[PDB]
Amino acid sequence: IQMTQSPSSLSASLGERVSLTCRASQEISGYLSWLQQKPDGTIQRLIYAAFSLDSGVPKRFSGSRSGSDYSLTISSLESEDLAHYYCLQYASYPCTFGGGTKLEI
Amino acid sequence: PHSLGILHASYSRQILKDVSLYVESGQIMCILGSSGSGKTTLLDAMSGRGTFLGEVYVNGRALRREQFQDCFSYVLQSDTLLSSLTVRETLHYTALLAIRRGNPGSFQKKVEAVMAELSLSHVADRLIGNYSLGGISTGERRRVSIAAQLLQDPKVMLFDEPTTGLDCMTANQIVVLLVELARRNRIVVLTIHQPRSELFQLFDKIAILSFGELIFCGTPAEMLDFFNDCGYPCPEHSNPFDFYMDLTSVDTQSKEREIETSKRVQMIESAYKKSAICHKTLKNIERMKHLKTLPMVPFKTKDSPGVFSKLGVLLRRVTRNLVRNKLAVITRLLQNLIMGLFLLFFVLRVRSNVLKGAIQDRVGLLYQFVGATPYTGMLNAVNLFPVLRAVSDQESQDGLYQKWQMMLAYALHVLPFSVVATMIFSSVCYWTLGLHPEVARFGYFSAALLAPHLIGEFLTLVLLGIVQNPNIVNSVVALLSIAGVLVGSGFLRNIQEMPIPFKIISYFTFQKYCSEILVVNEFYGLNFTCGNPMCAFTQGIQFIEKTCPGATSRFTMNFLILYSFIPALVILGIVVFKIRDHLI
Amino acid sequence: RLFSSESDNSLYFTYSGQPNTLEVRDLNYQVGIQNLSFKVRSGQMLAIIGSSGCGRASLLDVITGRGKIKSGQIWINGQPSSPQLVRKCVAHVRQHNQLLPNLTVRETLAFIAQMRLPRTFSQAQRDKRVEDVIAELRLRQCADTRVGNVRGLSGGERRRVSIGVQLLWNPGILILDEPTSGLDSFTAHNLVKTLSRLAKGNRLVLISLHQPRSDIFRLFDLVLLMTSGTPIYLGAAQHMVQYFTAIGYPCPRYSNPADFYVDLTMPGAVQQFTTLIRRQISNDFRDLPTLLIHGAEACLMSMTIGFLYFGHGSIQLSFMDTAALLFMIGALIPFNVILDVISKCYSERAMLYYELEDGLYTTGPYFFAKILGELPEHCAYIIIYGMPTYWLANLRPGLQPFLLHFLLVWLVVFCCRIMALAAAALLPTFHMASFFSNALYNSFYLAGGFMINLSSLWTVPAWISKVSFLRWCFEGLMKIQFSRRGDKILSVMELDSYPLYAIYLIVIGLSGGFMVLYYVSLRFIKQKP
Amino acid sequence: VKLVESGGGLVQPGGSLRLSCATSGFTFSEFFMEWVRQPPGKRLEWVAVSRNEANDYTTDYSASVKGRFIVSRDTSQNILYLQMNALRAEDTAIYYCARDAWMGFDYWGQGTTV
Ligand SMILES: CC(C)[C@@H](C)/C=C/[C@@H](C)[C@H]1CC[C@H]2C3=CC=C4C[C@@H](O)CC[C@]4(C)[C@H]3CC[C@]12C
Repeated sequence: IQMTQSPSSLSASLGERVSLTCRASQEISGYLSWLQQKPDGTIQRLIYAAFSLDSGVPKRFSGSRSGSDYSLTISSLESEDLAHYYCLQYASYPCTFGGGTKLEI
Repeated sequence: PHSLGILHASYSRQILKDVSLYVESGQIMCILGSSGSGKTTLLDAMSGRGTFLGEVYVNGRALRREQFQDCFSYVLQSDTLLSSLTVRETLHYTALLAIRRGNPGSFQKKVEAVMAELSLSHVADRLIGNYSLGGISTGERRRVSIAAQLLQDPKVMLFDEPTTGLDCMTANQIVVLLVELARRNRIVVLTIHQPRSELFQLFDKIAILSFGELIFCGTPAEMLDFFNDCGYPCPEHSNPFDFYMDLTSVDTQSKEREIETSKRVQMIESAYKKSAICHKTLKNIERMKHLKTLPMVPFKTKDSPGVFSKLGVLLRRVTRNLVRNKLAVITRLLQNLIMGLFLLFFVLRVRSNVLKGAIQDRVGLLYQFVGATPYTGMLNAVNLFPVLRAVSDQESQDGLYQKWQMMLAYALHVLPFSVVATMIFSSVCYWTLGLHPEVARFGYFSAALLAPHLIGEFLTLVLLGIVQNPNIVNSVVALLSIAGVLVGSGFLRNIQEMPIPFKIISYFTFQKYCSEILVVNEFYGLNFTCGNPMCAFTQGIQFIEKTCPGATSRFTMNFLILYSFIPALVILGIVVFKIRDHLI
Repeated sequence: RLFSSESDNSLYFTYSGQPNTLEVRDLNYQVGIQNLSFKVRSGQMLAIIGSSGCGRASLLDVITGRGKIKSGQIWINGQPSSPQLVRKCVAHVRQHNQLLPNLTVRETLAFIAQMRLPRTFSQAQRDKRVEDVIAELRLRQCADTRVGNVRGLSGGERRRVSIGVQLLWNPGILILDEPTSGLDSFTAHNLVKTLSRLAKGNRLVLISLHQPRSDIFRLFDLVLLMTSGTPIYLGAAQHMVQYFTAIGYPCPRYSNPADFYVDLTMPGAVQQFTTLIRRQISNDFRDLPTLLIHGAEACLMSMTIGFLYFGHGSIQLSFMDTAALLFMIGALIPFNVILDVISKCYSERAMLYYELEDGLYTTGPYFFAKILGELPEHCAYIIIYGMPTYWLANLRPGLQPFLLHFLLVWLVVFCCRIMALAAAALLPTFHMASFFSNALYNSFYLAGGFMINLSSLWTVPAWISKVSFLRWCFEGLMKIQFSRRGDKILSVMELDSYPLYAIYLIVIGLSGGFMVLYYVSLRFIKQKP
Repeated sequence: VKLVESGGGLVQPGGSLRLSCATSGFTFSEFFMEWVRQPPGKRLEWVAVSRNEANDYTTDYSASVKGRFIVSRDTSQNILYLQMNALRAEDTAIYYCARDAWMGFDYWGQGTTV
């Protein structure tokens, strides 16, 4: 399963909202994960099951599904959101990751 | 020696793609394939059953697409046979429908020969019935079908999965029987689903189809050698049929697996096209085409007898099949009697001496009769016809007879039983109910209830000729009878006051004329009493004029309308069965 | 090499607990199986090949206790076999899937887990169990698609869904009857690999297979060869041929060993009711063709009756015409009602029987669940049939008479539906139930107050009319239409011996009697398909 | 839950290197453990997985490293070990140590460059 992440790079500022899209080549039935890799190197799973949020994650991150696309929506962006974002499928073996999105400010 | 050769056969969205085979007399060729291989399509194309390409040379001569039925036999896996018949009688009927020579001695000779050839002499006088109730076994039914097909003395026989539905022992016995039949100077081409390992060395040629592409066709030893040189040697204890079926099948459980399996199948097909076996097959085809020495194309035994002869043969066959089933005869002769007894249990007599329940009970009885006689006819039809329809559909593609002939024979053989059943029901219930005791009125009542029985039976026959599922036909005929007895009869709506569309619809329903006849026959020559709200009809003529004013002068007209509705339904059934045989 | 091997060999849902054992000792079965004796343990997969199964039942049905008398002994987890111990420790996957087509995999698994897992389990625990069952059987790419037999899923996917339904409660012993029946060779190979992976945990898997096509045989861990009821070989498959070569029966080259050696010869009643009614509603409200067919039937009959007895225009409806219209309104719906109800009941017989045998519900909540699931569509049918009939015929104007007519028609059709349910639950065959329902309908129709006057009945037809809902419907409609207008036309006939509320109470009592009959039929009669 | 990678260093092709992952905060025997690397110009690539105790601690690797990488665990100290041999052909990455592949990659570490 190929995960196409759009866009590869995105630039915004504080107060704005962002929406990153991931398209799967096959049906994953919502078994999608959104991961955040901070610039230092630490990776933290922001969203699991494409709709649920992990413990300790701000409630501004949300997950939506439009047809065959899964969207991570970050409302009320902050300076701490400058990091890489990756979509990941785990419904079929092997686990493949997305292209990635560098959210710049 | 006879020879069959199929060159560059195609069919279309595309089911066949350049299939070329070559069989000779004395050899048995088997064809394997997956769900979407199209071996059944190849068999139907060889037997001559939308655009078809390629050529089919039988003994050198190129057969047109209209000469396939008179050259090839086709045995189906359905095995539709009549239960209430013997093997000898079934084969005799088949020979009579196929051959027409003279004295029955020749037909008896042919039947005895085809029974001794297929080991059917011990069950020659045994009833077919069902294999789970005391009848012949499934292998015996398959042997009876093969004997009925061989009665035409063929040389090329195709089998569409003759082992599907049988146990391992019966399947092996059927395969051995087909091998022995092929060994007697005959070409046999059969299809199989999953053959056992012991049959691998039994067939002379093994063809493989994959999505309409011929992946391989040749000798089992040549098969093993070709698959070994291609890089896939069959492992020990692997049932080469199963291994070579998994090797040349397109696994569709993912999109990568599908591409890989398609590439492997295409590689094997290209290797086979580059192999010497396909070249040898094409060379043998061209050689036996340009040899100018093989005998002529072996066709069927005889022509077909006249329409009347086949009609009488089918009539006798259906009559013998019916009169030997006691349950069917009992149902046909007692359905109307059971209905009349159920009504009598509730009425027990008509009190035509007092208006408290006289007209009410009489109208109820007439309505129930008119609504129940077509119901009984539909029950009889839907319960007894489907097996005859299946047998007719199976035996019409063989060139024996037409389906409309079978339908006409069914009508002719259900006529007398329906007449007898209506007569019995009437003679039992009419006098017990006390409905205007007279003999002429008795006969009029009998005829006026016999007509709707045949009408409903023939309507159900038509609907079964168009529609396959008998339950939908049952429900549709029941609803139609209800609507016709509701709108047609003037018992509940006072026809001279109903809307124009319903008034026009009532003129096309037999229930209207039937109820008019029944009212004229029942309410004419008697008087009522109550010793104003309902006693203004103390004479039956007043109720007649209220329900149907001028029905007294339309007795013969309504009778003629019903007895013309009957043959119109018969002819509609003929046309419907023509459309059926052209649409299947 | 020819089959797919790019898969995941991970076990996501294993069995936690003591290892389960199954020891049979000198099993004798007649009316067949003679001196059968094997002993399997958790972690092993046993495939029974050969002519296994005497008649209607099979060998694993003999092991569980279905089926025809035993003369040996069967042990489950070191204890003798019992009808309770089997359903407590053994799960059964028959060869015929009984799954609702309009539900998805996730919804079906959630319903089965809510009806199977104990009441002390949290909702997160049930969701985690469903997710583990989905991940273990590799159904994560199909959890959001329906199980329709309809597009639905594939055959192997449906078999995996059935295995997950039978695996949600984490059984220690699993048995399957012909799992690869009707599946493609590659799909059958993948299903056998999945079953071997399930056996690789702490589970004891038994499989009943007739003919392995020389690829399924290579995946067998332990095999049991049966010929005409007696065992010949018991052990590993890869050594079977060897076991026959050392005794004087060598397997020929290019011959499947199996073929050759066979030819040689908590949670609670209220929760159960809620889950059942929710599942039934979710399955029925998504069947658009059936709902459209029922609505078309209702609208067609209502329009036919209304335009046949059209009361507007030049001439008004006569008294006899109005009586005939009321009687037809009362007695025309039972045909289609019986047809639809009997068809829906016999289309759901196998699933209900198997869920009652497995112990999902205690046949008490299922009754109320089915009734309250039939109620909404029944009310819609009653609306569509009755309301565009009262106005088309130009009946008695007003709000109270129309509402009373509607309520009486609703109650009578509900009674007919309950009678159909009882007739379906009392008889095993669709044709016998249809014939009995048609006989009862014809009896109640002849017992109506329109054709035999209710006075030309000596003893028995009078009582039949007294217990006929059609006669009471006709009498109630006559009283609503003619009383207080008026009553003397009611008094010349016999439609004036019971008040309206008494007729309603009698209809309710008939409905209750039919409900009791349906309940005792569901309780004391086996719903065998 | 805490994942701490270590053992990253400078080893050109031809040698070998063993990376370590110090897990803490959960039962190490009842959870999977994955190594997933990230090259500079490659988004992400799952490398290896080592299953829990219920799976008898079997391992699996991707086709890119199958035959050269060996993942194992120290059930006494709860430490993941990844021995890479004949490495640095194109395996220069920031290898990460995560917990659950099938339940979504959660509780990542910090990564070590090699
Ligand atoms: C195994 C199959 C063959 C069984 C379950 C079939 C039963 C159903 C599908 C069949 C049997 C009776 C048929 C049936 C009866 C009555 C009518 C009323 C008619 O005005 C429209 C067709 C309609 C609505 C059809 C629909 C299809 C039915 C309901």
